[PDB]
Amino acid sequence: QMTQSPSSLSASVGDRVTITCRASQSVSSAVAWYQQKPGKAPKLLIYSASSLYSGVPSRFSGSRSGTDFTLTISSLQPEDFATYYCQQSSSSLITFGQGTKVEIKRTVAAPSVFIFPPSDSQLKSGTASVVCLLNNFYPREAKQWKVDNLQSGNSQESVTEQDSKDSTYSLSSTLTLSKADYEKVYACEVTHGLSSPVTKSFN
Amino acid sequence: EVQLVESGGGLVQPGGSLRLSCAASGFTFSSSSIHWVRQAPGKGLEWVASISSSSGSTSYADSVKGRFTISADTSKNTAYLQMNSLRAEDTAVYYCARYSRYYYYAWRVGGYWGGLDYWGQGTLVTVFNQIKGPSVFPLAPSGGTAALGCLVKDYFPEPVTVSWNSGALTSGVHTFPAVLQSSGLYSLSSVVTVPSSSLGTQTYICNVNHKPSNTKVDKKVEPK
Amino acid sequence: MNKQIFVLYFNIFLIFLGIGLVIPVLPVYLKDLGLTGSDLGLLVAAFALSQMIISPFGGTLADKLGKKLIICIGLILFSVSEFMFAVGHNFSVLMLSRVIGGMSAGMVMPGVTGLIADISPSHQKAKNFGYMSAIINSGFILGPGIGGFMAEVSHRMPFYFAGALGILAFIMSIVLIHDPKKSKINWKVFITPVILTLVLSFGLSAFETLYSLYTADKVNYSPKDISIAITGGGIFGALFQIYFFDKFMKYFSELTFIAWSLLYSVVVLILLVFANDYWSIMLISFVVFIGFDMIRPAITNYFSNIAGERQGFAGGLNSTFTSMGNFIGPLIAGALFDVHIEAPIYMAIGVSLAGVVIVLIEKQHRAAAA
Repeated sequence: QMTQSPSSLSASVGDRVTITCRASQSVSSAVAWYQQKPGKAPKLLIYSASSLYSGVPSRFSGSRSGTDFTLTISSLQPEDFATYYCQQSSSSLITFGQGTKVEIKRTVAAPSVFIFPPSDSQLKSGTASVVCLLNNFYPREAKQWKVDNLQSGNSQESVTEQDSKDSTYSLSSTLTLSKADYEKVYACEVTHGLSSPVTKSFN
Repeated sequence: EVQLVESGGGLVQPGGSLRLSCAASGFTFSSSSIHWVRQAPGKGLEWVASISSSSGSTSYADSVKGRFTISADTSKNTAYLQMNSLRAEDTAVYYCARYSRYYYYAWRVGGYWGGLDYWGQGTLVTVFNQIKGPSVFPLAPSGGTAALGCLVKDYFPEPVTVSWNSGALTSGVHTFPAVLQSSGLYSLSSVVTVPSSSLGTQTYICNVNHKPSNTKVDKKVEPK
Repeated sequence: MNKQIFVLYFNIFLIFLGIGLVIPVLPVYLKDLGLTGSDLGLLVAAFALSQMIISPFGGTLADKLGKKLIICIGLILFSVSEFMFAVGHNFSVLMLSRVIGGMSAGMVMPGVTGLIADISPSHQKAKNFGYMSAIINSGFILGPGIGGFMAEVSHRMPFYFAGALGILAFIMSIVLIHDPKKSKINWKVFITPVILTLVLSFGLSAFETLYSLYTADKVNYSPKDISIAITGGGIFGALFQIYFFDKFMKYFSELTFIAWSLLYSVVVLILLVFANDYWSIMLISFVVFIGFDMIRPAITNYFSNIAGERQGFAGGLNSTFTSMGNFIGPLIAGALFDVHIEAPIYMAIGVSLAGVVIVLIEKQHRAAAA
């Protein structure tokens, strides 16, 4: 409900992070800060304090700069990798921030590309779904489906969250086709992490 | 010290009404209010409603005004959110939270600290009721380690659980978040890796549960 | 007297500086110790409750065993509490520190008030009490400023500094306060001043504590604007407390002056409600606290006058009910403020009118008696 910058950032343990929340210009009250980890309720991280008192150095410090607010984490401890929200109150309503996610950095990893043919029951179902998967790669940014040597629009991409103890991602790209189109080789190319794009093919 | 417990969430019809309850206990030296905040799956936090413990004054979001009504009864210190004419964008996890403000007098200066101090566990509310069962297709694995998995398709709504060997195998299992297809139905896949030498040692089973349909299926994954 | 009165003023300044020292560093303590909001509310309540309970007994003991001894013990307690907060890494240690600080305040304030009343010539008491109120306000102002300035190295340095200052004040009081030369019970003369101070505190702390929130939510006041308004109001109030309060005391009586100050306060508060401009709010804020700033020394003087040889007891009663009002005011005010932005000003106007009624009733009773 309020703009937060960045939408998502990655940093290493011990680094200093700043999250900027763009607050309302109709009120000048302070902003509260909340922290949420996956699968659990949000937790109040910083109270909304009096306008006279904001700026005392601390591990989690709130600072008002003009109309914007800033949450600063001086030391990135391992257990404060979560999503951060800013909240502003008014006469009667409450506005939340868009949300900034903080992720843990690590060394660049390569994905284990796999391709899967449609199953027999899938063939009998009347539609063919072919999935290409990338496993255990850290840099989330990864890019295609080729049929007999390039289509777009008819594909679905799902990426997992960061691993709890490994800190890598998994990506699944599913291409769905009708039987007339499917029966008439297949391959998926991944661009990453990798010196050259990796193509996995089947027939 | 204070505890907030949500109840009353579940499957509802796209147009029906549903009542959420927040039971609150505990005392604090603060001015307090009870708020409702929803989180759509994969989305952020959205404030929906609020009511004051003393001199109960309500407040609602613009996107929820008219359809929702918040109330409280102080006999058992309970709050209620009654939502009517539920629409597509009303499927979310709803938390009840306690806004607390503490005061410290010092002349014309002095501190106050306010925020949503305490939160509930949250209750899921799914508005769509076009319930249909899922379809499960195996992924044939056939190096040092291969991968195999389940593909669940055309299920709705989207509470779905995927497990391997009834939860015995919990290493190297990635269940991708559900996605919406062009037909208005959900599809996901779950992939687990296994060393190629272990492919024939033990057959792999895949348990797929769709709670709204009460559909529990087991699919065996074997190499082609 | 100019050396005894100075050390008494320093003691009262130290107490009220220690009161406000904790505001800038409370969230840091909460995060460092992993304390909940219930803990924050308890930490706020403990000091006020301890002062409420201790103040009348502290004043009675000052009357009985001598004021200098009670003041010195209160300074010892102040130093102990400040050091306990400086080194406290547990919630129980922090709560004990707050309790000891409240007890120290309830011992020091009644004793200092009683001693300043005792060592003052009859024609100088009002001036001394106006000076005392100005000193109390200055301590309130300077508390958070020093607390936030000295928290840039550590959030515990302010309390080490405050404990050291308490040690110095105790030594100065032992050396400089003269040892006593030599040496009512009716609960009917104290009813009207305690009711007046309680009602006025309850309604005025409501407006004082929520002033910044109200100005931010009404006219969009940046922190520097709120600082400007607060400093202007404080300057005007101090100027009236130091220079004009005693002149008003010779001309008028205590009750007549209190009634006129309350009527002025009502008028200016009403003018503040109907103001929505930036400069209008600033100009009204500059002068909206003058009558309230002069009511406190007037109530202290009234307590002193109606008492006999129980000046310490009068100081203790004043402390107890002032702190009770100052604690209960903002809690109700914020709840009402959640439903309307003008609620704290309405409470201030209501308690001002009630105080006018109480003062008039007591004046009529006095006239009927004579």
